[PDB]
Amino acid sequence: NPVDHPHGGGNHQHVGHSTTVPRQSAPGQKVGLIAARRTGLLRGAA
Amino acid sequence: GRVIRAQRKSGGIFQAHTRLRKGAAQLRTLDFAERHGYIRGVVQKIIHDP
Amino acid sequence: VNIPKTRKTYCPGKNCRKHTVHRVTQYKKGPDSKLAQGKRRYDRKQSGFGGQTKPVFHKKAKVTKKVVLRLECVSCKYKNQLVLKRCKHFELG
RNA sequence: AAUUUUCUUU
RNA sequence: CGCGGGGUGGAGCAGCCUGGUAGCUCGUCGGGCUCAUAACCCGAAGGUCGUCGGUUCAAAUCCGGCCCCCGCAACC
RNA sequence: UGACAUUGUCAGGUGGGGAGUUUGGCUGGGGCGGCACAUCUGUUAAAAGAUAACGCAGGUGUCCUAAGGGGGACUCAUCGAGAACAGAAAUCUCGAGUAGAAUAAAAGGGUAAAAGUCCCCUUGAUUUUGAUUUUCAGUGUGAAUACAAACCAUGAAAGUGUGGCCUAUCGAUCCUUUGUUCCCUCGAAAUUUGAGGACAGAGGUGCCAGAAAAGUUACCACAGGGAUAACUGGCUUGUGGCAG
RNA sequence: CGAAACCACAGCCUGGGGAACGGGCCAGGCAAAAUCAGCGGGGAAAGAAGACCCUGUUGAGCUUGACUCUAGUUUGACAUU
RNA sequence: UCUGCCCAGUGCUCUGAAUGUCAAAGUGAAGAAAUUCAACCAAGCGCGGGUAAACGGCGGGAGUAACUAUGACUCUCUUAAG
RNA sequence: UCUAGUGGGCCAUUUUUGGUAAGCAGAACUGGCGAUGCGGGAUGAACCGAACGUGAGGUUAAGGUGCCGGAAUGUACGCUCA
RNA sequence: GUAGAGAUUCUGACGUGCAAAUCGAUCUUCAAAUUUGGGUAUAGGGGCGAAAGACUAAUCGAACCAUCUAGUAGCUGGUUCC
RNA sequence: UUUCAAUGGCCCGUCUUGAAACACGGACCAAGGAGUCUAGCAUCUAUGCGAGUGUUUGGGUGAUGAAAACCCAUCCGCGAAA
Ligand SMILES: [Zn+2]
Repeated sequence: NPVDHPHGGGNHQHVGHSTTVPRQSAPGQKVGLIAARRTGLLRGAA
Repeated sequence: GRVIRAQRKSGGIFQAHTRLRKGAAQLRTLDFAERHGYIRGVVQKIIHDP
Repeated sequence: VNIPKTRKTYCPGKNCRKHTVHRVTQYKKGPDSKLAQGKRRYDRKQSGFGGQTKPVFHKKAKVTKKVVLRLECVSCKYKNQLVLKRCKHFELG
């Protein structure tokens, strides 16, 4: 539920906002992918 | 709102279960023997740490 | 509206109580000095905790503004203020 | 570099 | 409101700072040639450089004002 | 490691992680729509005055250094007949021509040696005081009228002019800003900065007598309302059906 | 042996009018003690200051680029130096 | 067994090369002082990236193939995308 | 001079506006109910008559005189069989 | 499939009950992510949550107790003799 | 006083245009039960003094018996000037 988690709530199970949160996020909103340089499937890199 | 589980993991319920653990796995204190020569020890037990 | 740069009108100055020639310029608001008593009172009120303490206007009806003419006596060195009706275009000469 | 096409017969 | 930037052929872009002559691409138009079809060819034009004022031997350009758009900042 | 870092103070950025609070009114229920929320014209308006509806037809938040003021000259829109023209009455004419034109913008009223067109000169679209009209509570705001004290403009002059021929075209307190004076005060006495006062304007509140203000609740709560909807009846018959 | 809910007063119908479906009002049908067991038409039966809708310049949970802030966090200056 | 296209938007991250900003403090220009300009601190952004086993988005019109019916192929239209 | 309550109105005649119409909504005049009892319209806030201290007697208004019900099963002239 | 642990359906009984959640039949699971006693820890914008806004002493979309507090109410009810 | 007979008589309070209402409260009775006090203001009235008015901030008779009555001085409030 929205009271429990930032991802809670909605008529469908969806985050609603981006799951990539800034590095300097306050506790309680620093959920998901913290300071994600990149996201998704990668096919070949160093 | 309400305090989330990540914030609630500060301790208490979320502490490590260390009753059955046999001890910390630190190597040894760096002493004169290890700094200038060597010291010989004999391994006597090999145990499973939960 | 078009306004001439010079008009001969009544001078209310002490040394010129007759119709003299006045140079016409548009009045403009001053630079809003920080030493005014109201400004000092507002700064004191805003200092500290409590947030905004006075209303901040947000609705902007009446797009135009009244035009103020600043008549200047050529020799009497007397400044007079006149008010025109609201207009969208103003020009001198 | 670049060059595709030639209807069914007499 | 304060500051800064841009407006240029039918369209999209340089030239401005390095005042002396306004250019490029897309596009349109003109073909005879690849024997004959495609395809092709080179050139030609098309701009009050948004408006007004000032300057100099001379202003799209340099300066100022105005129209439109944009960005930042502030807003008893 | 090291005079960095840490810590303390201050400052800029960020910060629904969290806190507090808002998220108009009218409405043939409320919501959507709209503004009937400040205003003007004709009608509803029933020949004094007043008079409503989310009644009808429409307007307004502008515009004009002239489209203000004065003086002078002329008469407009159309119609008939003419000239070369070559459809064109282009232009130039003579007659008829009560306004059927124009008068900035909606409508109504008014206007012909003008209130219309043209020409000349000007800035009465100036300073100040009181009285009065409309909306009115005879409060405010807006608008307007007739005077008075000065300075003027225009005419030969009588006169006219205190913006637009009349009826709409707009704004309190506080604050800021400008102008004004041989202006007053900064209170122990002085000078200069600075600041505060009195008078006259401007910066705006269009929810227009003027709060600084985004949503959801299909988890919901309270005080109430049949002033108010769904239901509940009752009334009505615009549709369908039926009968002459 | 032994209650409770409920209770303005009470209780047979039709039509009329009426706050637009009356037990009482008006006009009629009518009308005879005291009781038992069922019954579910009516008493617009009982419970509960409607949970739907609207109003309130009444709230709360939640959300956000609403307004105003804030823990935290980032950077700088000064001191420690 | 597959997980297609897309970084324009909002989030994330990055070098700040934008140097394009700019609060305190410090420097200097005036004044007799109270009092303005330059410079500075990072930003985040403007760029780059990532690319969906991360937020999210992904139609229709036409010539048609012996016609014109068609609806495969094709090409432009919003583009981030058939 | 001081102050209360009021600032939801409604009905009828006439003049109307919007609506198919409404026991609908919105205006004008007057009379009323609200706050108005009484007689009549069988019953009723508005309709008719009439505005009310406690009583006696008389007379009326509107409305009635077959019975309920107080009062002529009165008079005169006609019409009507449902 | 028994004990144990639960509660699908009968929308059965009861529904001023035996009971502020029970009874009967039926049903799920039953050697593990099993059930459970005692001790202990986490406390209200907090805890805990295999996530229902669920549980936190019959009280949960923010427990209980006392106080501020006789909180405010443009709202409802009442407001005493001639 | 009871009862009978004729005629009349709807259940009170409340919100309301409108209540007997199928609108709300009311099973019955006893006791309790709601415009008070204070700091001001305004009008009116009464009393005392009057260009003055106000003894009780305070002091004395005081000790008896004295929260009372009585007496007493300087300021001060309002008014006499805007
Ligand atoms: Zn002068």
